Amino acid sequence: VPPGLPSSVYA
Amino acid sequence: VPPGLPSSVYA
Amino acid sequence: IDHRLTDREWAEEWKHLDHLLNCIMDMVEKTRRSLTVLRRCQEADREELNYWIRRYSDAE
Amino acid sequence: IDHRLTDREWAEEWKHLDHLLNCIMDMVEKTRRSLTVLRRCQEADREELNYWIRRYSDAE
Repeated sequence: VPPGLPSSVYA
Repeated sequence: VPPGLPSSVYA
Repeated sequence: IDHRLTDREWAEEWKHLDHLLNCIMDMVEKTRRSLTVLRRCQEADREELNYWIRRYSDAE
Repeated sequence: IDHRLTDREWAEEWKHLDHLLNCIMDMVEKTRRSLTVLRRCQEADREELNYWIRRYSDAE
């Protein structure tokens, strides 16, 4: 999967 | 201390 | 790096966007209410200013 | 009931308002970027569709 998706934003 | 101030919002 | 997401991955991405936006609203809304109280504080300051001005002018 | 803040307390509230507002900026901005990547996923799905249309019509 690529690096910067909406998930990955933690929160 | 008045409840609900700007602090008190956590984050 | 494969940009071909899968149905499950797609739904994740979408629902995660939803969540991000909801957090933002929640932060803004809590912030908003917060100012309701901050203002009552500012106002308390005025009452006190007014208080002293009154207290000062009542004793010549 | 007593809404008169001290100087220290005021500074904290202003400072925290600022922090909240920055947390908001930060989520939004990260979200902005994220969409940039999400779009690449959308567009990649389209390149894949073209591949299949092509593939189909070149065996027709």
